[PDB]
Amino acid sequence: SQKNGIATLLQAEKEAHEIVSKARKYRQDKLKQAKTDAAKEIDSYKIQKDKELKEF
Amino acid sequence: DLSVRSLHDIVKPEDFVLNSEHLTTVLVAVPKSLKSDFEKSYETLSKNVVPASASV
Amino acid sequence: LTPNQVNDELNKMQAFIRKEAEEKAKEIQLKADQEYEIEKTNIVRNETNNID
Repeated sequence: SQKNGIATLLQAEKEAHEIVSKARKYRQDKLKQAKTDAAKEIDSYKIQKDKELKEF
Repeated sequence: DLSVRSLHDIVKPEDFVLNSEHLTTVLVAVPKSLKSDFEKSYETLSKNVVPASASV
Repeated sequence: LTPNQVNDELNKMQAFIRKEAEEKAKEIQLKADQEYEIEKTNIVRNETNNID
């Protein structure tokens, strides 16, 4: 019967949904990493500007 | 049994148990005449309606 | 049962089923990541403007 039909679909679609959830989690992690890198770059720019003011 | 309003008449499995998001994998019909006509209707629905699968 | 071929459902329930979510997963992992990078760049630009 459907022991290898809808039953195998219940694993194929399960893996597809797991991949969707993993992609969402990876997107969130990439968002966090990009925010951290942007904050580090902004801090570096602020430090460079402060160093320029101190040099002046 | 035909046009039965008692859902208990149908077993819990093979009744959209753990239904997938993109595939309900369940349908109920009560065709007239012999079961061969039902199979032909299932054969008619076996293409362009749902990927091939079996149900009781 | 019903009139149909034998063992012909080895890929009809997979290729047109799992891809319907795999394509969405790939599109999310691409577009959301790109939008997050753009938003991080904009936030960095605003913070750099304040620092400036």
